Amino acid sequence: GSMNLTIIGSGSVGLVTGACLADIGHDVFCLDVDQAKIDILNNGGVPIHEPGLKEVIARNRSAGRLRFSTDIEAAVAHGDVQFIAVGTPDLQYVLAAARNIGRYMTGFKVIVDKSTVPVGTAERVRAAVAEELAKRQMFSVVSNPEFLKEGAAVDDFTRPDRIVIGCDDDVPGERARELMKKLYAPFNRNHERTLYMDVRSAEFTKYAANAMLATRISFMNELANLADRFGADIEAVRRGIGSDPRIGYHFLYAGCGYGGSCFPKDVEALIRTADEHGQSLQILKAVSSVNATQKRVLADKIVARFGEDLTGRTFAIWGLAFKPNTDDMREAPSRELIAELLSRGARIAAYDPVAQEEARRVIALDLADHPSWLERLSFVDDEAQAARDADALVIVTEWKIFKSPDFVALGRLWKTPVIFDGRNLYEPETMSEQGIEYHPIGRPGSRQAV
Amino acid sequence: GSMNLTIIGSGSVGLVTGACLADIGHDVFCLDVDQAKIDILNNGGVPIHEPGLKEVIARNRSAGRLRFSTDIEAAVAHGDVQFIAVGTPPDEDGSADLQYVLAAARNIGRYMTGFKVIVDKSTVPVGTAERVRAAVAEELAKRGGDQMFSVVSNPEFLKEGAAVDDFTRPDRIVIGCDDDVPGERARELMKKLYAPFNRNHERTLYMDVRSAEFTKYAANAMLATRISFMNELANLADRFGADIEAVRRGIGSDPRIGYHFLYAGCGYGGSCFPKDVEALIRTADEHGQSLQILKAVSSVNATQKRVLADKIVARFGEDLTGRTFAIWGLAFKPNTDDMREAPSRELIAELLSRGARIAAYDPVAQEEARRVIALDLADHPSWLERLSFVDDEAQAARDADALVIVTEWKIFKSPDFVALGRLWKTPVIFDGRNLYEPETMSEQGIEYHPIGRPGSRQAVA
Ligand SMILES: O=C(O)[C@H]1O[C@H](OP(=O)(O)OP(=O)(O)OC[C@H]2O[C@@H](n3ccc(=O)[nH]c3=O)[C@H](O)[C@@H]2O)[C@H](O)[C@@H](O)[C@@H]1O
Ligand SMILES: O=C(O)[C@H]1O[C@H](OP(=O)(O)OP(=O)(O)OC[C@H]2O[C@@H](n3ccc(=O)[nH]c3=O)[C@H](O)[C@@H]2O)[C@H](O)[C@@H](O)[C@@H]1O
Repeated sequence: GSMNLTIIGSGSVGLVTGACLADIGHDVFCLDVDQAKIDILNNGGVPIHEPGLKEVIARNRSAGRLRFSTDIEAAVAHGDVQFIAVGTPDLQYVLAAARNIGRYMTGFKVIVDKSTVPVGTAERVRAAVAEELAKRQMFSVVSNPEFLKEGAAVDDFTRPDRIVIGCDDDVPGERARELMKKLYAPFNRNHERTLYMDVRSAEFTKYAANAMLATRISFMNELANLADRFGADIEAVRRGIGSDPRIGYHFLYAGCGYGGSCFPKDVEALIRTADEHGQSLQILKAVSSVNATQKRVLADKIVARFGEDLTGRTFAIWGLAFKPNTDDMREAPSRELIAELLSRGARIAAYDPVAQEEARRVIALDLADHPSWLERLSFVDDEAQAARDADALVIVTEWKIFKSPDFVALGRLWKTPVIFDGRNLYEPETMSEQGIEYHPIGRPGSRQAV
Repeated sequence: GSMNLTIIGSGSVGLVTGACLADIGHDVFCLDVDQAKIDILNNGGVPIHEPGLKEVIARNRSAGRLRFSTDIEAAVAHGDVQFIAVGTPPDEDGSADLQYVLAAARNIGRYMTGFKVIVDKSTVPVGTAERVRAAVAEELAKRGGDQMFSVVSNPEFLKEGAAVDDFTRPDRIVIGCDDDVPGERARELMKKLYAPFNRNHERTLYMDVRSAEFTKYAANAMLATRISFMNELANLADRFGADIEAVRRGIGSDPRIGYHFLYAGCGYGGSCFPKDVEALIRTADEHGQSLQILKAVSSVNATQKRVLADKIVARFGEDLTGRTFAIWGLAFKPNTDDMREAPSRELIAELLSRGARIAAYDPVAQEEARRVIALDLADHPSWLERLSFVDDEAQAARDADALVIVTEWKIFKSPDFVALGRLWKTPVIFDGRNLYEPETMSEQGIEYHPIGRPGSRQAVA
């Protein structure tokens, strides 16, 4: 039941896919054009922030089931199944990957689009492979999207909610489908986790899922902003609607918006694809609009409280990464908040358990046209230090360390006991009793807040 | 354990609420202004299409735990807890109309002589309980009264046609109460009242009044959003040859999204989603906020209700004179006679406007569809002359150019295509609810036009 597999692209998705498939007994070749990334992996290091991944990689390297190389030809010759797992920030990489398989392949290949790619990409992949073959075998291209979450990727892969497989129903298609069935059998020994459909529907599914997740978030963010206008508590509302099983409890946390390298990119790509086919996605456009403005809500509340000129003010920032348990700064709400406060003259002292180095890098690039503003941005070693002389503390990313802080320690440090909370971590009444002026998103402030 | 309760407004919400609460041992007085409705209930009839309701009513009348009356003063004197369950239809500007709610409140204030818990069970905008309190307090001040009270929010989450089951086995019970002295007194009374429902699982969510009020709108708005979300994707699926039902399985299998309420089709209707979505939009706009997503959700639903006529016009032409269409399904959803905002009404108007003849079938809603469609098209008598209603699903297809499925009644899920093949002109089906597998339709020689999925080969050809 063991298969020879190649993963093309050893980024987050490709690396966990390859290592975990090796771990169930497949013989896996992980290919990447990035020689440093490959050297690092071959040296025993892991280029990414993923719990449990180092140990999976190590034991499968030792067992002879997992290799890392930049050797394109060797990669093609190895894998009967070729997973395309390159980035999609733009399809040249996906297509270049396809051409290489076509340029070197010798027997039947199943080519698996695992990267998130627009509907119709498998057809373009097929054409690229075909024409290479023309210059000189059969194959079929399958869609098998990834549903991993950054920082939880090993668990997400090893215990998936479902595995979606899009395949043609022609002869090479059914042969590919049988091979994918064999490949994923170890995940299907209890509940059937695999969902088979046609290629285009599988392609569409990945965008639709991320789009729905984003829609839930922006939906609650609009209601949170309304809650702040008419005296309601969005967390009460979240539990009140989540308890309808047709809605469910997850991804309904209002706050300072969504970021990351997935939702913004995928919802924008779907909006673009639709418009290119002559349809305006009204709901998704609203979703994207709402999120862009939601990343300004913390600054809106701060300006309402302190005025437009924040010169002479200092704000402590708790959280920089787009979500907890990652160092990923891509589309992080913290970047918008920091730019806005710096533009208004404030000093910023920022803390994040892991993302400080990457945050300093990308915020400096964000603000390259105003290099002097960076003179007012500092990053500290521990969360309490950020609060020194602060007019207010601003919570952006709900790392666990922020959930139960030492408010007495903070009270000896800050200038005024005011908190703006983009993630709704604390009970407003508790904040009231502690003499803290509390400004959450969509919930009534502490008594001091009004 | 038993408490004396009054329900003000004996429409479906009030009737089901009153009868089911009498059935757990409470002594319930159901008040309504409509003397005919009350006469009918006292003669053992039921004004609504709710399975099981007539039986619960009969049992509790016999037990002396359920009374029906138009006597307002008797109603107020009876109930220590007064549920306001009157209707909240759209006002002219689309906001919730609170005239009946406030009239009920004033009646309580004008007659009450001891502590009252006033329960807003009607769907009412955030802030309504405060207006109810102001109105009750005004009536008490006029009277020189010393009486205290508290207004609680306790929304209803019943589905029409399944109300008894939804009430007796709720997913949750939402109770919004103030935390002042009268408010805590009320909360404890509400806890007592619903105790039987929390015996084994805690089903009640307690929160503040405004959050309870908001919860009801938010829940219906989210359900509507899931539907319009999938309808937009269905229309896109057609453009790049994907299958919306495969996408539904593919995203519904993420438990963060869930499987329910992801059925694309010819749109949502009924007496709740359209009015509640519009009322929330209005409430927000009156507070200076534009709800961009909900406005989009409403806009796509409006256009979705035109999709079936669009497909039919694409297939047969702008002029449908001399064409006949069979309509399967009239009610806004299965298992009800409710015609409010039904997609069938828009479809039928568009087809008649273009000259078509229509033969319509619904297992239950024919009487009501007759009434409202005659109203819809009052300006166009000649259109109504081309509309008929049949008593048999197959008879609708007599001489029909196509069959159009609008409401997924179970009887439609297993058609007798032999019976149909004897009747229709051409085996063409436009399916607003995606009942059948396209491949299966291709095999039976049916030209099948679903929403957001590839059709049969005949449809493609
Ligand atoms: O396409 C992908 O690769 C992945 O994208 C997301 O994963 P990810 O972006 O890592 O993280 P999420 O946990 O979805 O968080 C996304 C953003 O939403 C925010 N969020 C999340 C949930 C919520 O209720 N509210 C909310 O604001 C988070 O703070 C974060 O900024 C999806 O959750 C994965 O299923 C998907 O595979
Ligand atoms: O406010 C209310 O009293 C009730 O409103 C709705 O109940 P209802 O209007 O009876 O009907 P639904 O079953 O929700 O159907 C609404 C519409 O959505 C359509 N729909 C539903 C589900 C779906 O996946 N797709 C879809 O188009 C249905 O055909 C129907 O036209 C809610 O479901 C109840 O929870 C709520 O208590």
